[PDB]
Amino acid sequence: KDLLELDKWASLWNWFDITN
Amino acid sequence: QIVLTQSPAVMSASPGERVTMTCSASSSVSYMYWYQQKPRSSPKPWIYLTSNLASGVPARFSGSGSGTSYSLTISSMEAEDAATYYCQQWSSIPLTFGAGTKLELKRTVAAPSVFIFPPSSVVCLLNNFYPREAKVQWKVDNALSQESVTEQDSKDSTYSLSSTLTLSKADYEKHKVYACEVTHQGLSSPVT
Amino acid sequence: EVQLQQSGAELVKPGASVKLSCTASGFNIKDTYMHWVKQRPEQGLEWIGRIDPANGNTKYDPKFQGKATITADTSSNTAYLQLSSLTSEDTAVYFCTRSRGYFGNYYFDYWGQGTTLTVSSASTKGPSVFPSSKSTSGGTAALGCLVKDYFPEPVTVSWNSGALTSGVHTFPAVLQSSGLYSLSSVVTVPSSSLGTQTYICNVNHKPSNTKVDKRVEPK
Repeated sequence: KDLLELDKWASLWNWFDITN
Repeated sequence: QIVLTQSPAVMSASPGERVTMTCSASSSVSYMYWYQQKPRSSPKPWIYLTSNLASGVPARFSGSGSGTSYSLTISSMEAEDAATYYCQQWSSIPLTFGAGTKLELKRTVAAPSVFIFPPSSVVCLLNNFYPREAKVQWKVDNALSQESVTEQDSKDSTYSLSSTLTLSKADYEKHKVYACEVTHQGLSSPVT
Repeated sequence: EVQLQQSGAELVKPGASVKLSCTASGFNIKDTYMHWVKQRPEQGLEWIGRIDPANGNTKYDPKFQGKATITADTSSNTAYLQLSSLTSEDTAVYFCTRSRGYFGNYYFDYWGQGTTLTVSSASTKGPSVFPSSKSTSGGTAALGCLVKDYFPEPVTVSWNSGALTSGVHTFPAVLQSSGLYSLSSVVTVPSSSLGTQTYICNVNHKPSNTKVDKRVEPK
């Protein structure tokens, strides 16, 4: 589960919280 | 493997002045994380996500940077900050740390006082000297051991040295004079 | 209030196996990961690896795999770290922390208390112990004891059980080339108060269960 514990995959998840 | 070369490793600063310490990487990372570890204690997290303080971190601290440029700055330094500030990244695996920068307090220039103990192993003592650099030279009958230095004392920000000259009982009774010579920083001469 | 209860200090033989613990309290480990960090003495931190408590997502540093084995008990809420083929380089202090990934801002929020590990073959060596006109300086006389030839660390040294608080300097121990440890602990007294007020160094070595009270008398 890299997409949740890595740095660069945070700005991506920040866009899921503003588009849900 | 993205590693963190941290600098300045050894530094000194008094209270009131600003302190800035960097932690550059071998490859571009997106965030830097700071951890402070006091002696004989677990590292307390300081700054996360490049420039976000933790719960108990004073607002005088702050981070900044981008890519490999990453640092930590203090608005005005206080006293309870003298420790190591390891950095860390979370952009690539394996996760690597920096070697940490040791933070010391800038005390007034002061030479130590020499003292010698005789075995009834000769023990020499240095007390309350700043800075921490010192040179110890044993001289048994004018002829040229393990050193031990304490941390920066919480009361006066001074260090203390202990050189332990080990010698067998057969060679201890063969000589006569047992001296301990020290060359300090502010003192322009040696002692014995 | 969140805590991580680790294990106690260890002393293993060169090449044997040893396992550490980390009982996490105040939260469920299944809601996060668990990371172990090795810190060589007087050096920096080294990331060992991690384990997902719920299922198999265990990662290690590729330079640390094979040597490290991180397990977990979901019902016990305790993370374990097993090591094998202990060598002199492995002699270090090991910590325990967690990381909630993106939802916890990645940073290691809560750490354990840290566990010290030592590797050698000369085990259970009791400590050996040891004021003149050349020990005084301007109305202040220096005196102390020499705790030598003990293993393993540490050796608590107190003076008169609370007396002579100021001016005490218990130096950190040095690793002699003989294999045993040896430190010093001095204390400063007045001009002629060294012979008047009785001073004694209380050296207690908990591993070997060696409590030694040495009296320092002037020359």
